[PDB]
Amino acid sequence: YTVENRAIPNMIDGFKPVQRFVIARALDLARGNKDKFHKLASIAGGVADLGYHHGENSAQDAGALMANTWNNNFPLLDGQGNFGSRTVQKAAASRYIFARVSKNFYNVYKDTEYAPVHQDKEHIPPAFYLPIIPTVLLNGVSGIATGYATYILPHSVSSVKKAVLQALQGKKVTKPKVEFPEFRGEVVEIDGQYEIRGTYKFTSRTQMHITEIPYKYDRETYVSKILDPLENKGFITWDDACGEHGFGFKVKFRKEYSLSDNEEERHAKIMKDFGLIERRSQNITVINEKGKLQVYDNVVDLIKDFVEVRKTYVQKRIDNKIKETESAFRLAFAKAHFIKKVISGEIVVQGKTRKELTEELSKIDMYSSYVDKLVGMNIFHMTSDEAKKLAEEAKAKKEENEYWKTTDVVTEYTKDLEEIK
Amino acid sequence: YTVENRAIPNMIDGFKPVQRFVIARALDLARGNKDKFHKLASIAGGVADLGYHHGENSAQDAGALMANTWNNNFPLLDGQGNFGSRTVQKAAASRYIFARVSKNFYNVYKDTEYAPVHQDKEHIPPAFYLPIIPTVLLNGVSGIATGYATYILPHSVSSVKKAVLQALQGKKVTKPKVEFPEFRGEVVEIDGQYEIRGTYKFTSRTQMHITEIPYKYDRETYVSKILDPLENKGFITWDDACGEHGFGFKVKFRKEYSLSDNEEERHAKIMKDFGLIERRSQNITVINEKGKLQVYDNVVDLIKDFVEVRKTYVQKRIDNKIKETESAFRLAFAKAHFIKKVISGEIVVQGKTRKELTEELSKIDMYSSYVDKLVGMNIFHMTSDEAKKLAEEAKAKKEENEYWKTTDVVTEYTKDLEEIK
Repeated sequence: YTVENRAIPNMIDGFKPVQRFVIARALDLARGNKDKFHKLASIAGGVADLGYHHGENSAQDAGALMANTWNNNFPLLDGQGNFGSRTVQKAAASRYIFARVSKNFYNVYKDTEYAPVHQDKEHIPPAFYLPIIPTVLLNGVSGIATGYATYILPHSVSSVKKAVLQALQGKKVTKPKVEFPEFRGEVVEIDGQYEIRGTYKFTSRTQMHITEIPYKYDRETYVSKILDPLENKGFITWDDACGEHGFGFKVKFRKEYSLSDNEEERHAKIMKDFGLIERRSQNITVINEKGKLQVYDNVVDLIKDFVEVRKTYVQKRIDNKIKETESAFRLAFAKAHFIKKVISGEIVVQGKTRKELTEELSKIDMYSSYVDKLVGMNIFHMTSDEAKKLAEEAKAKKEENEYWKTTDVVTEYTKDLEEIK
Repeated sequence: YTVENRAIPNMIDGFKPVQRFVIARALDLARGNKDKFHKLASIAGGVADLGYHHGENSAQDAGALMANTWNNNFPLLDGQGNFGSRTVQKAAASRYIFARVSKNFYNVYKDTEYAPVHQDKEHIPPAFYLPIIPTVLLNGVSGIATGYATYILPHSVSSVKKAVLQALQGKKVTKPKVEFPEFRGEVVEIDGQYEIRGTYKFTSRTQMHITEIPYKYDRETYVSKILDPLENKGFITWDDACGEHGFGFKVKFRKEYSLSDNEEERHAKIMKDFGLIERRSQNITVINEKGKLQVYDNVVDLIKDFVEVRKTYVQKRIDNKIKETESAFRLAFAKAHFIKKVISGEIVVQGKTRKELTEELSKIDMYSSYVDKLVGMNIFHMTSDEAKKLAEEAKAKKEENEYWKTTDVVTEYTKDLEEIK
């Protein structure tokens, strides 16, 4: 059960079912008003109302996992309170912190009502939501399921948007840049793996300043796994000089730590001894559709197949827009035509009863179908200028009907990317 | 402040302001559904929402004071849980017990919307509610205010109803019978006071069975104030053999307690030594209207002046019924008449605009007054059978108008006593 509904996310929405629960509870609380925040303890209580059944403290941990910004290039939930940064990896209590749906979420998650229904009928969130850009590989996540494991590193945004703009006419795959938020070092892709390299500066011959450490190292683990083994072995003397929105370590080399005269060998020795190279292997494989694992390369093929799935939804919304515009056209044309018929008096209504008038309007098929609104017409409607207004509404619904008949999916998608402010 | 709003009740509703708070909170909780019960802890919380400001535990004591039936001949609040009986005078906790508005309350408290407004604007209950029978003296209550005291004994119901039935044509005052609930003894009115006499039976020469004790004696106080002083003085030996819905004491006379050979002297000696005569002085004086103390005799003069106050309210409701029936008559006559005018086509509406039609219907004063519903007429209304239906409605409102013009207060009150099931 944990391989499909607890641990590992999906292609389309880009989130686990627990993460679907927390964003749906944020949306359900924000149904009253968008701009107000909501306590994440109440969200961890209400995900069980939506159907979460793995403990509300795990929902608090997930609320800390999306509510932070140091593990998210493309944030989706606005947070109020103490959540942390790259320094500390733990947020505060759920009663102290507040969360709400962000403006970026509405910038990405539109047309969510066409989501296919979850197999669990007690899950008020459906199977997978419909954003405009999937975020399963845009943020980075770690997950171990029964017999399977995955580790995902985030990448860029705008260059990936350029890649999808190339891909909509069918071009080649563009390799993105592995970008992490609040990161100041370098990422170099060698033989499939990625060397993540922190920034260290020789302030003098035996003094060093470190501003970037890898993502497996917070303050405490970089002290205890690098700075404390180097300190206890008589190598360096370290001082913690980090900031609120960054890192900083002042390292003084003792006389036992020999430094090579060649810059390359000394650089390799320092960069290996300080652990500032992290050789990460991103496991891209994750669920598509209703529980099938899929191996990809980066975000680009992800959003390619996301667009290819999304095109069917936009074609369905085009067909439904055609149906509703043709329907509103014939309803408003029946409005204007029946009004004009009773302006000219060709249909007599006075001196009569209910059932005789229904059988009288039953002889004309449009009027027979739309009695229930045409008998719903008021003395507001018993005028000529309202006949012209409803004929104008029928003409507007007709021109919108050929507008939705002549439109395409791809131009609509470019327009939908165009209002992203 | 305690002389008018805390301690002593009123004529009309028959309840203290705290008791008005508890019945209004019961009604406010029962606004969703009548037949469901509500926890009296929530009621003691919500009386402060209505404006009670003398501690919610006092509201719990009041909920025990009306929720029981052993101090109430004419009960008004249905209770679910453990409340007690004549045996124990203390109910359970307010969290455990539940209370709701009873069917008897709706049998008595009709036309409550004509209650005059309380002087305290923060009191959501008004000054005094409007039942059909007042219950300030029908249940019995004890109250000590600043410089004043009152003690009230309940009396009968149906004989008092016969007395008010005599009083509505202006007959003499009928003296009721002082009736207490779950009482099996006797009440004899001597020189203004009342001797309440419990039942005691000579099972043999030196054995006695007691089935009724006075209202100042529960189990514990009749043991500690009668049975224990008689036991410690070497007089009797008592055994507690009471039931769930009654009393019982088995008394064996010891040899030191001499019994008189005359039945009257022995009866007087036993009845004085066992305390089974309670000589109670009922203090009838209690507030009328907006805080003025009034001395009466029994329930009969109370319901006499209650009827005399109530006659003004029924006359006002008769006048308001006349006004609303004449209004609905002229509105429905304008319906049928304007429909008939547009059936015959004497008022042209087509080919026209809004303001010209309003100025056209402004020339006829009934149509000028009732444009806003006559322009609100649908194509439902543009028929002849609906003209006949609305003329029938105008005729029904007219016959109801002369029905409310020809009716009287007294016949209405007899009808209102007639559906009391």
